[PDB]
Amino acid sequence: PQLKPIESSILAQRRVR
Amino acid sequence: GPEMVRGQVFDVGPRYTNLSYIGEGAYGMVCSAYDNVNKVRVAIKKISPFEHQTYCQRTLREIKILLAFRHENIIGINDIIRAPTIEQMKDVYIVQDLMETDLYKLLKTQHLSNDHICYFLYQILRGLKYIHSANVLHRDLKPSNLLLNTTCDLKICDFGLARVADPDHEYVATRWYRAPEIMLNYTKSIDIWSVGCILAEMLSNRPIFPGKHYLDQLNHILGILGSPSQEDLNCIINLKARNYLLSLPHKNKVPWNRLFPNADSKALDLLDKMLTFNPHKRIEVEQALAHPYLAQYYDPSDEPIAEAPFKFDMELDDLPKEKLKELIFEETARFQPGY
Ligand SMILES: Nc1ncnc2c1ncn2[C@@H]1O[C@H](COP(=O)(O)OP(=O)(O)NP(=O)(O)O)[C@@H](O)[C@H]1O
Repeated sequence: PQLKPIESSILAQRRVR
Repeated sequence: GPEMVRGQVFDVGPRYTNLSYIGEGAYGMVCSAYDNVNKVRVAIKKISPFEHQTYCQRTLREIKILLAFRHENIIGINDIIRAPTIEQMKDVYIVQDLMETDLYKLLKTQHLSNDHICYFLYQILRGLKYIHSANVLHRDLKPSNLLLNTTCDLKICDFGLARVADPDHEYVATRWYRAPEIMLNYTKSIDIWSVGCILAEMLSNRPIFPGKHYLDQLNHILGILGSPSQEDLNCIINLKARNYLLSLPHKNKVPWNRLFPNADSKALDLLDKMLTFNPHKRIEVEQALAHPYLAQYYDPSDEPIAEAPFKFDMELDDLPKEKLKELIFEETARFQPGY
């Protein structure tokens, strides 16, 4: 498949904050 | 009315339906299915271990560890299906969360951005930190053992070869991810080498040490790292292969920038510390998380630890497969009505 942005990942979302 | 997949009975219904073949694996076929009770899609591994002691061993360990483990980056076991009596049980069906693919499959079709490489690496180490806190060694880490979603969520799977770490005390198609000391000399260091190898594979889309056999595997590792400095020699216990290494012609270290010319400098530096020949000098899991390559994702407050160590004191490779079948029947009983 094709990878979405890293920001689609929930754990990654907790990183951006 | 048991459902069939490629001329193979999958008896998972009525709860699980709409079976679709995913792939083949050790002793068993995996399918996606729909769970009609919880209204969710799952993966189901059909396992038929009972004719082989070794297979029984891997099944029990896997079930025991995955049921004890709770982590975001480690696959869980949702349910286990088997016959209501032990004489009737010829198969065990393991239900897990359905993941879209695995890293091995992904790397065949696709080149990875250094962004995705970095984030994938963080999850591997984050899962591994938990594993090592329980004082468990995975021992099989490789790309096919890393499950993925298009949302870039990663989970570690296949704990069949896992065991409690001890200093100190069976195949496995590939030696590609196995630490040099395994060929020579167990220890947490051997999982780090594996992760080092996986990182290298995400970089070039190829395995770094694709040896064809025992000594060829060594020659591959040595073709990259060069001949050991000693201190590596003489940190070796078995003296039969020290002298074997001494009997080997000299090899030059290939600088990590000549290989992987398109790779992050921070990544290469961390790669270097996972791939060190000496296990004692090799970087630990929590240090690796703290490496500047991972600074973006590094958060020790959100990187959970096991509540206590995992316990296998039980007999490892010795037990008769009939007994193992009894143990597997007992371990899966909590998924049965009337337990
Ligand atoms: N939870 C899952 N979700 C989606 N696919 C899975 C899942 N678990 C395993 N698979 C797939 O099933 C196939 C076989 O892997 P597996 O079932 O773990 O057998 P194996 O020999 O135990 N593990 P492996 O050494 O990686 O092949 C692979 O194509 C995997 O991608």
